Amino acid sequence: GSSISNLSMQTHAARMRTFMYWPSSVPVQPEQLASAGFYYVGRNDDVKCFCCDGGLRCWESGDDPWVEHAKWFPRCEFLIRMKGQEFVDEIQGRY
Ligand SMILES: CCO[C@@H]1C[C@@H]2CN(C(=O)[C@@H](NC(=O)[C@H](C)NC)C3CCC(F)(F)CC3)[C@H](C(=O)N[C@@H]3CCOc4ccccc43)CN2C1
Ligand SMILES: [Zn+2]
Repeated sequence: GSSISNLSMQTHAARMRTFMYWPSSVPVQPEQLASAGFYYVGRNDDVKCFCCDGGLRCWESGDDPWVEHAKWFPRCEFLIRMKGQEFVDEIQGRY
């Protein structure tokens, strides 16, 4: 079937609902994370992408979830369709 890792998390609205217990101390906001395909897994500040199942943690002030998505998980289909291969190639070219 579908390549999507977590079908229940395919909508922005559903991803946002997972952030009810997101610690307010974390400098990155639920809106920025959910927009970039991430949902909260309920431990610390751990998030996973609904499409590629890539996990990120230890968010710091000034982190851009889209940039982090492209840095670590460049072949994610959701990332490529939302931001484009040109964006992914640019981020990848920094490393
Ligand atoms: C073999 C290839 O490994 C790459 C490295 C990259 C780092 N990363 C991360 O999440 C990194 N986070 C960041 O870069 C954050 C978003 N900005 C500072 C790590 C930065 C150093 C640290 F010590 F703080 C720990 C977080 C992710 C990560 O550590 N994810 C963990 C491990 C796998 O399981 C989960 C599950 C949920 C959430 C996170 C993770 C994915 N990693 C792949
Ligand atoms: Zn992804």
